[PDB]
Amino acid sequence: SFIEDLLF
Amino acid sequence: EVQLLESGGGLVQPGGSLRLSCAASGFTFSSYAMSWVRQAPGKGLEWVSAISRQGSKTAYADSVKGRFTISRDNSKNTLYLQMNSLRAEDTAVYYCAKTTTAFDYWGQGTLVTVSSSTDIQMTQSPSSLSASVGDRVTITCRASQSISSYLNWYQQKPGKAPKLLIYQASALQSGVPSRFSGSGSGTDFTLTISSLQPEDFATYYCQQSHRRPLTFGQGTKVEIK
Repeated sequence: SFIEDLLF
Repeated sequence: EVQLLESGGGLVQPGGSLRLSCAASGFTFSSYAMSWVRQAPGKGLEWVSAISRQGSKTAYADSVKGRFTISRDNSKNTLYLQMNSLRAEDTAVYYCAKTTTAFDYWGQGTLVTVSSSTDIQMTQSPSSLSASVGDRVTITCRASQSISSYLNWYQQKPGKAPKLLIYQASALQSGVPSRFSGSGSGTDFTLTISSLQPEDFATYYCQQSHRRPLTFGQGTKVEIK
């Protein structure tokens, strides 16, 4: 969810 | 055994369309977000698109907004890029990349030739350099605003896809030699090669994963004399 929060 | 196999590129007239595919093997495809990154000839890396693990969320760079569509099929372990309304500015090698806090693994890249800000700016210095075997090489990367410690370093051989070298400023990717070190936080970062080797010639890119959109430096080409 690092990349989920960062990208979306 | 991790593999990303791209196909579908080629030559196209302005205004036409192409569909890229990336075939993934060697990891659980549905467990990871996936991106497309492109590189115009003799130019730098530019993030294009990204999609969540299930396909439910997508993101697009402003440059391709409205024209490009990313999708995935987890039952075939395949990532897609539908490119419509193609412009000559879209001319680039396109890579698919497994996306975590960095781009962990890149496909080999497919060429697409089209012929007939509030963003964080990454700047590297120097833009190239030549040094001898055994030399200590230092490269700098500055962000126009703070990126905490989310700074990634990629190594690109001529003609090859980028490989992830260091992520989160100082963490080494598996199998990277200890001669590579990174440091820095906030806005100023450094990559160091303690003892330069002949196989180290490449262009080195930094890239921040602090705030969308993900942005690259313009690269540092390093030659061994």
